[PDB]
Amino acid sequence: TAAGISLTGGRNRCFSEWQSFMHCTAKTDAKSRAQCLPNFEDYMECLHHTKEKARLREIESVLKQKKEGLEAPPVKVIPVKAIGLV
Amino acid sequence: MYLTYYFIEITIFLAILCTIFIISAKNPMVSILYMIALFVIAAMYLYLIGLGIFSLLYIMIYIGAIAVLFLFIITLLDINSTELSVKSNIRDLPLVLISLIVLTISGLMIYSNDSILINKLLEAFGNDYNTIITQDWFNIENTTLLTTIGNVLLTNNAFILLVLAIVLLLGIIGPISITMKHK
Amino acid sequence: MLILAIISLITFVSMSKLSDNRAIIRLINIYLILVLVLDSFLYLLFLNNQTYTVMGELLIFNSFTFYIDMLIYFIMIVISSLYGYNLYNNNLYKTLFEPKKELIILFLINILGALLIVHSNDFITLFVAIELQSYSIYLITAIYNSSYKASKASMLYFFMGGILSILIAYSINTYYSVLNSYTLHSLDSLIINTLDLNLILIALSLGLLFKIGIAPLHKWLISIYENTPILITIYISLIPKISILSYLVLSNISINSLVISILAILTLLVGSVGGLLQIKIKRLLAFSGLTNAGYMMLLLLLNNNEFSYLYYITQYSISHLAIFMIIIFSIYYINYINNQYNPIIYVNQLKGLIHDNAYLVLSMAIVVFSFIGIPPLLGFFGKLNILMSILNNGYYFISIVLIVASLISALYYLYLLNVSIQDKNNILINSNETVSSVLSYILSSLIILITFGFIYNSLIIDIFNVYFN
Amino acid sequence: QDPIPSGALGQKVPHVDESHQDLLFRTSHMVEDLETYDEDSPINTSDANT
Amino acid sequence: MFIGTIILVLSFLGFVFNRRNIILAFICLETMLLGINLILLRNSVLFDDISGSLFAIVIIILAGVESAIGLSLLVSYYRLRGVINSYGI
Amino acid sequence: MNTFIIFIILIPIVGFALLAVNILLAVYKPYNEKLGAFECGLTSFNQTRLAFNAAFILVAILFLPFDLEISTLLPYVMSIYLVSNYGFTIVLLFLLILIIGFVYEINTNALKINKHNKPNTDSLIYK
Amino acid sequence: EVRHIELPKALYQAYTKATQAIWWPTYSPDQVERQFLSQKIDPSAKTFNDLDLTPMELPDLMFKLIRPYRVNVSQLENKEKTFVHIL
Ligand SMILES: CCCCC/C=C/C/C=C/CCCCCCCC(=O)O[C@H](COC(=O)CCCCCCCCCCCCCCC)COP(=O)([O-])OCC[N+](C)(C)C
Repeated sequence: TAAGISLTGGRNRCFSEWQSFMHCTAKTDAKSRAQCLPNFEDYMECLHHTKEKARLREIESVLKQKKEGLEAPPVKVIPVKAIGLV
Repeated sequence: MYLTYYFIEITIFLAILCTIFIISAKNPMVSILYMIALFVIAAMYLYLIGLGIFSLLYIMIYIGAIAVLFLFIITLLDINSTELSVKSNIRDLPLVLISLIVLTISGLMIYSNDSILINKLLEAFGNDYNTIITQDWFNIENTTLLTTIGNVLLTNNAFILLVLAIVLLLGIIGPISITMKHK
Repeated sequence: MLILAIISLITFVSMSKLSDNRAIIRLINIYLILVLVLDSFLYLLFLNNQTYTVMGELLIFNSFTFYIDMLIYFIMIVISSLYGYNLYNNNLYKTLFEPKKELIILFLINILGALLIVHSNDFITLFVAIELQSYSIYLITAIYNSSYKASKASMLYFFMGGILSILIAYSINTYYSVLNSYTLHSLDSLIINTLDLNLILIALSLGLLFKIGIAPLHKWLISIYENTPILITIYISLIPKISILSYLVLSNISINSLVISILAILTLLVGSVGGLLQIKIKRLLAFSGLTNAGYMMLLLLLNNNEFSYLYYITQYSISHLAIFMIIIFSIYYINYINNQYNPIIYVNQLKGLIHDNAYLVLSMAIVVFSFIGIPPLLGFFGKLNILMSILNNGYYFISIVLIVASLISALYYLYLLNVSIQDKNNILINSNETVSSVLSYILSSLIILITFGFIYNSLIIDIFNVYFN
Repeated sequence: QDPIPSGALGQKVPHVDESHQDLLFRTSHMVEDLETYDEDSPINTSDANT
Repeated sequence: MFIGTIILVLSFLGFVFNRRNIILAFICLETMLLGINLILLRNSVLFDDISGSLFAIVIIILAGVESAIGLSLLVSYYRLRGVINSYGI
Repeated sequence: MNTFIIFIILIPIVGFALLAVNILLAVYKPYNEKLGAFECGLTSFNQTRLAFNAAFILVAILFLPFDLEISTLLPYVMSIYLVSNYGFTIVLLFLLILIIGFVYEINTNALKINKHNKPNTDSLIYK
Repeated sequence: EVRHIELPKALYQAYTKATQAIWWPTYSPDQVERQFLSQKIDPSAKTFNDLDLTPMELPDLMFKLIRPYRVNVSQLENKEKTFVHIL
């Protein structure tokens, strides 16, 4: 079937994490799949980005509380007709 | 520039609006015309998400065959209909409201996997983070989406195309066999 | 080899006349017989529960499914002999039991759709095959279109099958939204621990089950089974039950299901007490299907249920098929034939049946004590081997409710006997025309399997020990 | 020709004669069971598409 | 997922509380099928695969043949009774 | 802003403008004998419902399963190089499964309407 | 159900003033003032009674003049089960 076939026929976005989990389940009998948990956790959060959104709201809640705000090399936004302006 | 931001939400609202004119319209074929409008709103959303191929497959297949079939039925057949009187559906209204709340929330529930029920729902609404699109130069040919569908319908799932041929055959044989009156 | 039958057949039926239709079915009957006889030996592939996956993670072939396949062919050989053979050579029975031109077409397309579920690994194979068999039940219901009841039943069945097809499709895509996967083979017993796949797999199970006749949504199926004629309804009762249930018994997605356990309790209750004060024989006979589909929903809660299931399947299929074939034979002895499509309805119409063809009452008795679970008959070991699986695995309130449901359901089973062994004033003394030899041999064969089929219980289990373990 | 027909709980059930398909029996109110007046019988059809 | 779920739920309730005619019940069924499509197509786009698009292009055809079959069932229902009731079948 | 979407916005404004110049510039002036549908200078009663032939409805019911094949052949025609020698045979088999249902349709003469203009087949047997 | 608005007089008057600048005949702004003035009949005059005529009432003749704008169960369904509808 089309297990890991992407839109262009390539491999999908979370193929490497899925194939790593399938390496984990290939060499492993039941009653010892408890070690195969971190590969599955990596796959599910590759799919849905749950821990990533959690971490980003943890750091966004701090970002609004500072009056200084941003003391860093900043990210500049551009309009689409100005990719290579300067 | 940011006028082009809320388009998806607009279509959602617009799609909502269209369904209320489907279920409540005095003439039937006027409501089937509102359904044709709902297919157009769907194809707007499918272009808007990035699937420009499907939008024209919807306008070809759903609008141009299924709706033409429906309008063609309503023309030369007899269908009584009653108007949306307040007296006949005001008895339905409380089970309508209860089912709106429950079916809507519980449809929003299974996209999420916390054991706590309230944490399931709030993960439905935490989407405001903007995905970063990176350019990867790994692909050398213009395999579009329709090319990949034609590779997977034809090699990996060829049997599904072939059982699908049996289904299209059945869709020929059936309507004929009902409406023959052989001899 | 159903494919070759359909492709050859519909080209052949396009060229035959109307009067040829009957004989066409005779041909197909013998065709299916030589698919059982000359092609059985494929059971040798399935030693020691060796399973195959064919067409690339698409169809799964084990020997459980091979048995379901063989069972579906056997019952079709029966049903096809019912359409393709005359009962009597009267001017009456030619206009009562007459096949349409395209009837066997929809029959074989339906069996194709019912086999592509039990053999199925993928979910889109599941969805396409449910859609194929659902269309076929739509059109088999509506093919006798010069009947008010059958057309109303086909419309009712269309809308109530459309809802429970979109519920299955919503459950498949809900499962896809949390796992980039189509198989329940991906689940492999670690994922169910750390993933809330309860509500998905249970909603998938429900949307598959409400098409059987499970009990919150059971009234519409009893209406379709009463409205359809007497030959269409022994097919559309049997086939979606054994196909959809042997899908859901093969893939064990509702174990410790509290919802399946409630609906099993509710099914055994309102099936046994539903069909008590009823006077139509197809009604009475269709709430027997509700309770006996209740005994399956128990086995869905089980792990490792492939003995109790298959034995009680071929039990119910032979008993089912026989009790519908008996009331085909009682039509010669009734004093009142209405309703050309459905000639016997009311259960008091078979009242003097012991004084006219008493061994039809011997037949009727033997099959109806097997529905109750009387131990010299084959229905009892089916209920017994369900009980051995229920009590093994912790379902103790389910077991006593099973028993109370069996006791209540014995009442309207024995009502058939009560009505049949009674006095009638005007008895038959002699008949000119007699019943079809090849067609009454089928009922005699279906009894001798029910009577003397407890013989082979030992042999079967030893064969069951080799090919599934 | 029984005195009282039985109904699996000892109830009284109607014996279905030809005399149950009239105009007053048509479109009565009842559950779909225990009901006479079928819609398909050769006295109710009476040249149904002529 | 909001547009597909809202189309599915509103179309489902419009199907259930239909008492006015029958062609509203057919078109509520078809708008349901559109909603299931929308949910799946979005999940294909977000997961980077044609896989759900494969199930989508198959269920397009199955929705089509469902329309063809069931509307011939309606013509069979209408053949013996020259009018369709407002309350339903 | 491409020049693709000026067009799809711009055709309607032209059509709305021509409809508007008709509504603004022509007189309106109706009455009852002007209103009413046209049939050849004679009014009549319209019958509430009329009968039709099964082939009329069968053309457009039957239309859709052939249309769904023609859009099923559309994924193949774009991937015809990739599935060399193999998807060819699968598409052959698909088209052949369709063609035998089509020859069912043409053998039944489903879309043909007969004529009841029979020339009195039965001869003159007398007495 | 014919529409009903009944908005205030001054806004209505300014609206009629706005619509006076258009070529086709529009509702007059002094026809607003005649919405207040009612039928004041002179008793020192001669009616239909003099010339021997009886005028026809509006309710008897409403139906004829309003005919073109007019828009338009079980025994039928017991009688329509004998006709032919598919041929
Ligand atoms: C020359 C070939 C003749 C064609 C035979 C076609 C048969 C079609 C009939 C299907 C349903 C009828 C029941 C068949 C039982 C097979 C048991 C079996 O053996 O089942 C086992 C396990 O069963 C089960 O789970 C439970 C099923 C229990 C059946 C209960 C009914 C018992 C009474 C009837 C059986 C005894 C009658 C013999 C009369 C002399 C696995 O099945 P298997 O893979 O070993 O298939 C065997 C291949 N055989 C057919 C070619 C030999």
